[PDB]
Amino acid sequence: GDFEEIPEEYL
Amino acid sequence: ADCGLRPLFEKKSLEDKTERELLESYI
Amino acid sequence: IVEGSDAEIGMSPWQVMLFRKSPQELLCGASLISDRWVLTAAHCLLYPPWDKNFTENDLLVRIGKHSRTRYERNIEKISMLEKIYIHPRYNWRENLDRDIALMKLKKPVAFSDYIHPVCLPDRETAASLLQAGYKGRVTGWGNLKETGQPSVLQVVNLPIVERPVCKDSTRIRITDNMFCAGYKPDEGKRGDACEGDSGGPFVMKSPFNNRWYQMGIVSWGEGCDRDGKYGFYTHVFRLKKWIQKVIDQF
Ligand SMILES: CC[C@@H]1CO[C@@](C)(CCO)CN1C(=O)c1cc(OC)c2oc(N[C@H](C)c3cccc(Cl)c3)nc2c1
Ligand SMILES: *[C@@H]1O[C@H](CO)[C@@H](O)[C@H](O)[C@H]1NC(C)=O
Repeated sequence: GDFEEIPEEYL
Repeated sequence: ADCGLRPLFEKKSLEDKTERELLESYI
Repeated sequence: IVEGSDAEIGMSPWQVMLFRKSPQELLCGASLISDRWVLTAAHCLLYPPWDKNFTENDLLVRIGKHSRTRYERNIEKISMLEKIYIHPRYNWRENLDRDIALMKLKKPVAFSDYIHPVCLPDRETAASLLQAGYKGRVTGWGNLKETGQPSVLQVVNLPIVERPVCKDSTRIRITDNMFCAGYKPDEGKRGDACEGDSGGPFVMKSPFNNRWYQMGIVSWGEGCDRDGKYGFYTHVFRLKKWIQKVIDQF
């Protein structure tokens, strides 16, 4: 992932 | 009522670096 | 954006990123029009020729962002979609006429220095500002050239182009629901949107009331930044009846 991980709550 | 007046620009009477290019095009 | 420059912090606080959950990628741009409503291009969500058919749960909206890839903790806000509304006469088959969609967020977003809605024009604003030669501004995290990706939000200012000139640049049928923008070959400046910028805003600053208005949605171009071609934008004012209807109903 080029993208940084998002907090789990948003997924 | 407050749409798009930018907190870091219009709200503080600061201009971004190129908004004057837009203004100068409006005759 | 091609031949643009890095956005200043807080310069475009209505810019939204549509972010695909799986796999984690940039889907498109969009814009914040209130605390619960986000505007984008229909083809960002639905486009059968590329097998694009996104449901609510496939996507997140990321607002207040600057960096393309970093999780901007306690700056950006990430929101879930309640419902997607595509214009019922969106014409993907021919010309991307009515390339517009709305998204209602599950919860209202908190405004901040970095997060603030753009205005939608009324008839008089459109009449005043949507004139050949008048420049607007196009923002996004799309590619830096046709064939790479920016670290931070990119800006470019671009002049609206005369209707006959738009028409004569393309084989596609251009409708009254579209305008085009970009420099001509002789001009000595250039710039365009490019892959990943679709659905983002074309904005103008009213000299009458000093507010920013979203006059266009980034829709399409034949490549990016090619000499003799222009960008085609959805004309927001012309589809405002529809916008108002969706928001009034829902
Ligand atoms: C060149 C003609 C063909 C057949 O006709 C049409 C109208 C699509 C028909 O569905 C457009 N088209 C395409 O190849 C095409 C399609 C798109 O979405 C389906 C596109 O989305 C974008 N977005 C990029 C960011 C962009 C680049 C430069 C300026 C602008 Cl304003 C936007 N470019 C596209 C080009
Ligand atoms: C897109 O998906 C929805 C349900 O997910 C479906 O009802 C609709 O007909 C689909 N359109 C396509 C695949 O073109």
